[PDB]
Amino acid sequence: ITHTGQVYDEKDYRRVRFVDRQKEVNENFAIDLIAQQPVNEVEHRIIACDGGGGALGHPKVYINLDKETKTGTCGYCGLQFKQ
Amino acid sequence: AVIPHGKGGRSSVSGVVATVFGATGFLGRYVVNHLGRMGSQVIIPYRCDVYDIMHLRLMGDLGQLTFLEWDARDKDSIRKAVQHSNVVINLIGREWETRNFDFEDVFVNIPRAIAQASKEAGVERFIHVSHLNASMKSSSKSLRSKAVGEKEVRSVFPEAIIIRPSDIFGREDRFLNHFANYRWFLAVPLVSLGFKTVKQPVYVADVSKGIVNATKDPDAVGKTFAFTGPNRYLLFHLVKYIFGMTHRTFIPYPLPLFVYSWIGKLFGLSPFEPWTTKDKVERIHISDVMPTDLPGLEDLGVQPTPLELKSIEVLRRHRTYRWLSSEIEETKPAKTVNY
Amino acid sequence: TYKYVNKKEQESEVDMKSATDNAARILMWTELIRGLGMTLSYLFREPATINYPFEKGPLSPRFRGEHALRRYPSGEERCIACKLCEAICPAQAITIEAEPRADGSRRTTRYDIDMTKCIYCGFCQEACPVDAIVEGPNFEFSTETHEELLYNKEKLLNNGDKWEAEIAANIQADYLYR
Amino acid sequence: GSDRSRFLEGKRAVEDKNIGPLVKTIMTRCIQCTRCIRFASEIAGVDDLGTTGRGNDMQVGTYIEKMFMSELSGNVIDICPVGALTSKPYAFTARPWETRKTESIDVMDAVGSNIVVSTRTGEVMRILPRMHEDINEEWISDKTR
Amino acid sequence: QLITVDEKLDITTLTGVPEEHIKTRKVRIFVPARNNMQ
Amino acid sequence: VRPRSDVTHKQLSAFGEYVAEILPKYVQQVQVSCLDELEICIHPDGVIPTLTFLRDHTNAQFKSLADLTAVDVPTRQNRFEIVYNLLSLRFNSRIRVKTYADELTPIDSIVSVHIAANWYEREVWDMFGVFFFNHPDLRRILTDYGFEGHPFRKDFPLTGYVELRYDDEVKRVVAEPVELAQEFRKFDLNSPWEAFPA
Amino acid sequence: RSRAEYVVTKLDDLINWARRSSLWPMTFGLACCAVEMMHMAAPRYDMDRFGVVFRASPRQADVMIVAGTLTNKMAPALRKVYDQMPEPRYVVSMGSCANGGGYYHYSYSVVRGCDRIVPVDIYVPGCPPTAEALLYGILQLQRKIKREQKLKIWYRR
Amino acid sequence: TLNFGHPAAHGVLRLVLELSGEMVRKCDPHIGLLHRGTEKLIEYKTYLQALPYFDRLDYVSMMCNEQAYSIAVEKLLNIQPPPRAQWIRVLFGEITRILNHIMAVTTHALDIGAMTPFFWMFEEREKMFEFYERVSGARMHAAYIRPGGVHQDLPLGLLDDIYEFSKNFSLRIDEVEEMLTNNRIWRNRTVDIGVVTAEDALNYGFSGVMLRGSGIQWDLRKTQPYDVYDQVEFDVPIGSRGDCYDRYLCRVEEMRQSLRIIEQCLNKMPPGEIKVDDAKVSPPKRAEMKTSMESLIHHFKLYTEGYQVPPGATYTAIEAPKGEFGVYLVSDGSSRPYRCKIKAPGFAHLAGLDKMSKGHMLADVVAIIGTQDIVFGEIDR
Amino acid sequence: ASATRVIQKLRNWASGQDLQAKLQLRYQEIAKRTQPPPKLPVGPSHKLSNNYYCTRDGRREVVPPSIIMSSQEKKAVTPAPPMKRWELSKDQPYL
Ligand SMILES: NC(=O)C1=CN([C@@H]2O[C@H](COP(=O)(O)OP(=O)(O)OC[C@H]3O[C@@H](n4cnc5c(N)ncnc54)[C@H](OP(=O)(O)O)[C@@H]3O)[C@@H](O)[C@H]2O)C=CC1
Ligand code: SF4
Ligand code: SF4
Ligand code: SF4
Ligand SMILES: [Zn+2]
Repeated sequence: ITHTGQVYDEKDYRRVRFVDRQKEVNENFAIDLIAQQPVNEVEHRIIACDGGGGALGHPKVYINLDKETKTGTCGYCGLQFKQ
Repeated sequence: AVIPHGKGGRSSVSGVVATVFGATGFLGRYVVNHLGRMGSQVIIPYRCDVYDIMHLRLMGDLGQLTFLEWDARDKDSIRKAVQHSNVVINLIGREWETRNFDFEDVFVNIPRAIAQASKEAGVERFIHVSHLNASMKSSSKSLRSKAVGEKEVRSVFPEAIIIRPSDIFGREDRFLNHFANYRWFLAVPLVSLGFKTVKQPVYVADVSKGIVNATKDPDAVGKTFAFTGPNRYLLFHLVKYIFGMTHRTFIPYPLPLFVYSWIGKLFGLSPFEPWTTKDKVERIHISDVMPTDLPGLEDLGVQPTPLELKSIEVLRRHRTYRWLSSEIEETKPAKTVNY
Repeated sequence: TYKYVNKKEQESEVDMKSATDNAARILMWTELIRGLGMTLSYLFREPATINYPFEKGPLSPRFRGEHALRRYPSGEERCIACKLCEAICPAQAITIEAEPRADGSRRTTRYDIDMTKCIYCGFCQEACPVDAIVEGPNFEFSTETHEELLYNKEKLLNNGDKWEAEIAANIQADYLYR
Repeated sequence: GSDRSRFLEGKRAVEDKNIGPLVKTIMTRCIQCTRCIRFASEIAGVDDLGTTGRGNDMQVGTYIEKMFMSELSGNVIDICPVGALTSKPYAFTARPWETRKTESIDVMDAVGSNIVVSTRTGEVMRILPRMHEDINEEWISDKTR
Repeated sequence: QLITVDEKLDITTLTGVPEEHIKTRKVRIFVPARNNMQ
Repeated sequence: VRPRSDVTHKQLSAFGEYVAEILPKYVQQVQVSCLDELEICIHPDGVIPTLTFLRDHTNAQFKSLADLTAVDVPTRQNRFEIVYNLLSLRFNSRIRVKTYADELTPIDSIVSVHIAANWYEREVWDMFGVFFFNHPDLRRILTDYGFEGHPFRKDFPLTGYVELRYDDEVKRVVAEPVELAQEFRKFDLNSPWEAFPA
Repeated sequence: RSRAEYVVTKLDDLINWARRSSLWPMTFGLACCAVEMMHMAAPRYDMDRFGVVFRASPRQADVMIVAGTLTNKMAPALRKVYDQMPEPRYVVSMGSCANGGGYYHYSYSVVRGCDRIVPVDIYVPGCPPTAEALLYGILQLQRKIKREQKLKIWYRR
Repeated sequence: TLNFGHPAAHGVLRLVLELSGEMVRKCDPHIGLLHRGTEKLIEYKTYLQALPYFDRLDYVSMMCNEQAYSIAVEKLLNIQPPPRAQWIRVLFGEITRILNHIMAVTTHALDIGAMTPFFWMFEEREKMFEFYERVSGARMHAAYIRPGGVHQDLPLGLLDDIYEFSKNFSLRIDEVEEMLTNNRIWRNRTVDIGVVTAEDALNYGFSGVMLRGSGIQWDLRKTQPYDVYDQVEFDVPIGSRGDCYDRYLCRVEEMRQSLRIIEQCLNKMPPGEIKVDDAKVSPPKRAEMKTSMESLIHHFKLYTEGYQVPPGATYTAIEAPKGEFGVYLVSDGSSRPYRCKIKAPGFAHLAGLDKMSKGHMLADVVAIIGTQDIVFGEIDR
Repeated sequence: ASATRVIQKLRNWASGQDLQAKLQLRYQEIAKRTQPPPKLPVGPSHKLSNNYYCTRDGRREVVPPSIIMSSQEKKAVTPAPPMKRWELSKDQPYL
């Protein structure tokens, strides 16, 4: 159910906690939300993902998009870029 | 199951998830206490407003006590309470037949539906509590009805433990407070002048600990234990003793029961929790039965605690400033009657 | 530089006029009447209270308030489980355990801020490199049960989604300062 | 070192390598310190890892993608001071300040290599070597870690 | 003047430790090794 | 980098020698920190004598006791390091006189020299267990009435061994051995690399 | 309307309104949260407006606000004062020091929460829980007191 | 033996008293009801993550408390805060002494029975917290004054708003001035009560307004000028006789003198940085840590491990509103302290209650605690 | 404010002070919110040259305490020069 497949077993009693209450979960899951964003087709071997917004984003990092097969993915945003 | 990890105190785990429907009760309070102390998961079905069950919150730890809204007439409420419990304990009982609940309901009707569902759920064990010396023919409708139940529930739930406690001795109990509160009454009626109704009280905790131990022991299945006590008593010494610790005059005057059952009928008419009950009266003068039965306390692991030992705490509130400091040693003990 | 308070520079010798003035001060409680005038004066001033539900006491952007975990505009939660928010928390409130998500990305399997343990220092706001954990503006999160106060990743992420618009405005206003 | 930086210019990036299923080489981290190429030749006789190229794009990774398959393999993790190549199973499960470290003995093999079991909140997170001059002098097998 | 005592200073009675944690607790004196990482 | 005036490190240094000379029977070491603070160190027997000289000497009047504390170096044979920080409103200078006391070797009390110490000495007994002879009324100040153990000792667990909850059965607050629901995470923080010769 | 049920719903609504409108609170005054309420009693966020008594002795107090850490030396007292308050009584735990141990959770002298000592009705969060925040918590107690249906339960009991 | 203890007194004081009739012959104050273990917890916490603890020792003078730890740690690191930061600490330090004195004068009156002075000033106090909240984000318990420098620059509107508060505040002191300074009832309740002689005050280690009230001339702000208290001009309000009135009058003057110091700080605050530029001691700026590797390494290490202050020990005393607040921080080379003895102006003052409240009624004791401005957080620590 | 003149006059008199000039309630005098964006100044040590840390790190150039009188004619010396008497204030010596 949750982001990590956290689902109390059919016999676990913490399910009593959810009795007469809502088990809080978020419909918007990141694993999926990042996928939607398309691969950025940059034209330089190495590009940088400042995180969007500079100081309001994530530490700046340079990605090597040299591997033709795969696409570079910022360890921070998850945004992907291909040459 | 839940492997038991921890050192044994709060914030530890024992692996007993237990619905306890009548926890708000005097006995109940104690049952939740030990279950919570041990670290067991306790689901407390409640009907009274949240204000009244607050006393149960501090007992048990966070996420260890869960309270569910439940109505006896509504079968669905019992259904969801036992959904995730593996132990069900039934303490549903009353002394005054209420307008919308009859002795049958509180003792036999309801406690059946409950265990019935518990089975559907697949709870490992059900503990049903019925009063001691409960013949299907006993005079008090209460006792007889209770007897009726212990039978039925066995068919809804086989091998369901049936502890059968005597009248209980404890702070907030009736057995001890009732007599002590006869002070308001100038004279304290006592059928047969308080004779020939030998009674054996049992401390509430002993009962509670016993009950709890049942939950965590394979030896008890289909067992009908009888928590009794450490010493019997003719009602005379008990009454006087009480008045003794309360330090209030004792004036035993005999009252023909036939007339007294009528007095019980009177208070019984009271809208707000009749203080005495026709069914009570009989019970009070209903002699305690002898001890030849699956033993309870000690057998289940707790050594009974003599009445005199803790009586001081139960009867203290009834004393006057003059006697408040007085202690048990100053007072005298009552006498038992192996009879 | 010092200053004597309550030090009588000299002994003014009583002059009838002085004595009368004083005696009148004791007899007709003149100074006591002075005090009554001050309170009567305010009775006429506008009261400073605010209708609490209808009007709210002003809090500027840095107000720490209630914890929330933000997400990138795309929808990828900002936290990358470096876990130094856990390291610098003074109260030991934040508990983080992580594992590489299926995508291969770093993410926190469990992020639990115990708000009863938290003393709202705002260092976590400070420490985060991606600024995933922020001190959100809301201060009204009083709860009936103790368990509700303990917050897992889903409550904080949900708290983040609800207040993201204001959190973004608040961080927008104060980031130059930081 | 210093408190700031003056490198206003751009950085470099080196393509990563799937050297194996145990060591995650995020080699854009590499400070070209050549301790791997040594260990992989001197302590273990693999002689595979090597430097490739000159200038600021000397990348110390296998020229052709051949996995570094050998026992003694995981030691590269412990010996690279940079976190360029680190352990893939213990990728992101923890962070070292938290890990409570209990010193114990290797039971997988009969050399009885000394090892330190790093436990967090009660489950083991990593087993890394601790030095015993006579038995395992700072190294442990791929099996026992 | 000083008095003589050959009794190993044991002050277990003054430290104020629960009995269980003085008789069931083994402590190891060791010089910490170096995580091979650094 | 902080501004440092060597005027003080010279003045205080000299005074140190002066004290030492005047009280050589007890002064063991007298140092001035790089922070311009003097710290005469005295044998425990010199507690009464060294303080009194500082409280009542024309060339060194140290009238008020800023603080009495006891660091606990478990390694050190004499575990506690009673430190007395004093102030001289006349000469605008502070000095610290520090002695050493083991667990069962009591120190004299200075309540006579400064009555400020009446409370701090009770504080040192309650937290560390050092005992002060001739104290008017030594008794726990900060800890609970029934507390067992001296808390600030480095060998005492932070969480302690007992915690309190209300038990209905007994209708009274009741200690139980501590059971914590999230143990104090003991982050190891020391880095394996030193900073300077010091 | 005409039904013994309607009369018993309206009359508690009356009984609940009286308790809700006049909650005479009692502030122990531990630590600093007591200040963040002395600010609630003060003019920017008057509490009296809402029917809150600035100072009330235990026997005349409806609500106990535990502000501040409950050490293991004040615990035995809090319980006494809670036990001596008149029956209709409610507790509001203010401060991460009181609802949970907060900074000082792991101390040997601090009870990890007042919930261990006294049953708690509303938990107000925040190191110095803001004064509006306490006022929201007191207003949440008033929402809890409106929902209570004691007379209805006695009628159908 | 009447065990007074909610006790009408400030905080929780179980003052075990012995009533020789209504006259009280002995007091044995039983503190310890708020001992939180503040100084055993600090040993397990790094220097930055122990700052917050210092805002909770005296909870009515938060920033002045965290200026004593900040000065100590700074001494042990031989680093000095930048010029703007030192003025900001003096600006916030006097806002805190106005805040403590409004606390002490008005709550003393609440105890004696005057209720209105508290309400008028408490509205003026939330005006002030706002200044804390607008600069740190917390109404109280800010954590703004950091071991090296202060945490964030003043928002661009704060100094104008501090001028408007300081401009009109003095009339507010003037107003309680009229309502509680000449009332025969106050004077009678306060004058000639708890007189403490000059030498007795020094001997009992009073060190505060209690020291100054009896005429001893000692202010750590002028004698041993910490921060910039050498570049601001003020007059210590020394009282003459020592009764609880002279001590009140001194506290009202210090509020007035602090407005004089606040004025100078707004008039002369320098352009500059608010935290020392050594990344080793003070964290790197948000933009720098996200663009320069040396800054991320310094941010990661400082937040996760710590400053690692050089081994040594120091006793640094600043004039906290209550009196001399000092931290004896003993430091091993480690990032977390070894000992932190918080000298609390208050442990000494409460000891004096038995001597000061001599030949006095049950009612006088309520005034005696009130005139020591005792907050049990500092005493209990 | 917003008080009929008469109430103000009563107010000013009963109080004995022109309370109108210095009202406690704040009205459109307080700093507007959303004050302009701040570009804060970068301090020293940000030079890109002659900025060697070794020349600006008082943290550990500190040395172990200097020791005098270790166990392992002459004029009298005071802890420090005797203190100088404070001088009475001149704006308001008394009161
Ligand atoms: N002396 C004694 O106490 C003895 C007791 N027993 C047995 O032990 C059991 C517990 O006794 P005790 O605790 O004193 O009983 P109580 O009178 O204390 O009530 C026990 C519980 O039963 C619940 N209850 C009663 N009637 C109903 C109903 N119609 N619907 C739902 N719940 C109901 C009550 O909840 P609520 O109050 O919320 O309605 C209460 O919490 C009883 O069943 C009794 O038969 C046996 C021998 C002696
Ligand atoms: S710091 Fe920010 S990012 Fe790193 S873990 Fe804590 S929250 Fe997630
Ligand atoms: S050891 Fe680590 S760092 Fe040194 S070269 Fe091999 S990989 Fe690059
Ligand atoms: S919670 Fe925060 S504020 Fe309230 S007491 Fe504990 S510390 Fe002081
Ligand atoms: Zn990115």
